[PDB]
Amino acid sequence: QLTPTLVSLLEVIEPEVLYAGYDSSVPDSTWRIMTTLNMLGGRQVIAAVKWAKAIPGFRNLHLDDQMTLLQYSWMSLMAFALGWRSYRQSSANLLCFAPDLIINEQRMTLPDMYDQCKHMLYVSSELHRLQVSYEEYLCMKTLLLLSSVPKDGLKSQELFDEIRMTYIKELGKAIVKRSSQNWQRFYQLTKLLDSMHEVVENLLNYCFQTFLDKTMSIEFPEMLAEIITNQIPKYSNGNIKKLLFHQ
Amino acid sequence: ALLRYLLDK
Ligand SMILES: C[C@@H]1C[C@H]2[C@@H]3CCC4=CC(=O)C=C[C@]4(C)[C@@]3(F)[C@@H](O)C[C@]2(C)[C@@]1(O)C(=O)CO
Repeated sequence: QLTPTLVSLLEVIEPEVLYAGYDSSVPDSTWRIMTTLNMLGGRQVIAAVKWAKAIPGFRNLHLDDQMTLLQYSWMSLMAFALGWRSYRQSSANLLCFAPDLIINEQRMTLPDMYDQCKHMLYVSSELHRLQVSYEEYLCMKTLLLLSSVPKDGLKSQELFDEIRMTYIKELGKAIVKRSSQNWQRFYQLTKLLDSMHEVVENLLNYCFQTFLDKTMSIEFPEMLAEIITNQIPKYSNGNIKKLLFHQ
Repeated sequence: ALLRYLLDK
């Protein structure tokens, strides 16, 4: 394949699912779960960073750049992967957060549960609608890391773009495998990385209240603290840029 | 913060 593929790469650099560490037995509790996802979130995040530095060209960007990129698209990446996991078999749409923390028919019936899962289901249901191959998923996964930037680019913009494209190219080769009007297939996928922007949005709107109100009783690991705290009134000043494909 | 130590460690 003209030696190691940048694709067959991310595939091995792709992280390994974590366990919620949920108790189950004690009847389910809405926040008992949410608060259980969050703890888990921070780990995936952390695991994501390691996954990022592990990408070609990433370590190369100016650190402050690398530092904000993740800062933005952590949500976006957290949700895209999960969609995959649910899509992986959960025909009942079941939200699969961990190999031990899945959200079934009736777990979904819980208080203000479906009220937010509906968004996450969007993905998997969408991914399932486009039968995305693990290859394409990997490549898009990476491209979501670049879904949004400042408003004034980065100390390594030139680089950043340089890289980005190469993946937009790696994704092409990805779609290729399996021809004809491949160009439409490309379109559909491409319009879904843009969809994520709204997705990643509603999630923040729900995540910030819950992160704020202690009349909720939900807890976040420190990881997401620095990360949330920061990004909050921050991006809420239109100081960021949600990168698109189609306007 | 730690995000940076993790990033640059
Ligand atoms: C819907 C929002 C957004 C949610 C996150 C969406 C992305 C994600 C994917 C996973 O594979 C594991 C955990 C996380 C990282 C998450 F699921 C939890 O942290 C809980 C969360 C903040 C949320 O439920 C809350 O508002 C909790 O209060």
